[PDB]
Amino acid sequence: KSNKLDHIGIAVTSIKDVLPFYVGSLKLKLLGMEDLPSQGVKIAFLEIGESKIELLEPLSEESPIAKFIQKRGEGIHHIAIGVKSIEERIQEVKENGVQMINDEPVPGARGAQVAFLHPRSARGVLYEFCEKKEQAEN
Amino acid sequence: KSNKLDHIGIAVTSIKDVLPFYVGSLKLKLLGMEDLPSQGVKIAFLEIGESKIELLEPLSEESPIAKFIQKRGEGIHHIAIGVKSIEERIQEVKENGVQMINDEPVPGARGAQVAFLHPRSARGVLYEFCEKKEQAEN
Ligand SMILES: [Zn+2]
Ligand SMILES: [Zn+2]
Repeated sequence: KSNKLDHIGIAVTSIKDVLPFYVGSLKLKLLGMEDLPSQGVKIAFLEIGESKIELLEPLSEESPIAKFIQKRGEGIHHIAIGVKSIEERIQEVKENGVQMINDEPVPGARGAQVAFLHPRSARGVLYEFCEKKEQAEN
Repeated sequence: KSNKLDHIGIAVTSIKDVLPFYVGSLKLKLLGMEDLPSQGVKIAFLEIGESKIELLEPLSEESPIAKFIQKRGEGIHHIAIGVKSIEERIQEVKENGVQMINDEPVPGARGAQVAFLHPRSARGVLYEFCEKKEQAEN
C-alpha cells in the first residue's frame, strides 16, 4: 500500500519525432524535458492523470536505451512504482527473493532516487522503485 | 485533458505463477479476476494507485496473447488510456492520422468499451482507449 504508478518509461529514437503523436493525437500535456548524460538519455515528461509517460531518447550508441532499441526496438521500457522509503522496499523485496539490478538506489530522472528490479524476477517486465521528495504549493 | 492512465496490460503464461511476485513482493492488492474467452484471455486485476495492472493469461494457443508470448515473450503488452467519449476520441485521432486496429469500439475487460491504436502510429507501443461507465458509492 501507498504504492503509486509514478511513470512508464518508453524508448524512442527521437523525442521530437513522437511529440506530434503524444501531444497532437493523444493530447497529453508536455511538462518539460531533461538531459541525463550519466544514463546516456534525454527525457521528455508527459502528464497522464497522476502518472507520467517518460520518453527516453538515447544520447549515444553506447546508451543502455540505444542498446535496448537495437535488440528489442522502440516501445515500452519500464514501469516505475513510487515508494515512500526506497531502502526499506529494496530490503523487503530482496528478503522475499527478488533479484535487483540496483541493490542500492542510484540517481534517476527529476532528482529521484531509483532502483531497478531484475526482469528475471518479474517474467520479463522491468520494474523501477522511485522515491521522490514530496513537493507542492506556493 | 481528462485522460487517465486506466491500466497497463501485461502478458504472462500463468497468473498463478506471478501472483507471488505481484502480491507478495510488490504488495499490490489483487482486486479480482475475469475470463474473457472471446478474446481468449483470463485476466487478473491488481490495484496500483488510481491505475491497475492487468495480467493477461492466454486461454488457448490461438489467443492473441499466446501469439504475442510466442513472438515477443512475456512482458508489457499495452497501455490503456481512460477516455470520456471513446467515439469522439477515435474520430479525433483518425482525423490527425492515427491508424486504428479497432475503428469501432469492442468489448474489453470489466465491461469497458475499448479500441486499440496501431503500434505503427506510436513507434511500437500498443495504446488502448478505454471507456468505462462511472461507478462508485453505497
Ligand atoms: Zn523511469
Ligand atoms: Zn487492456
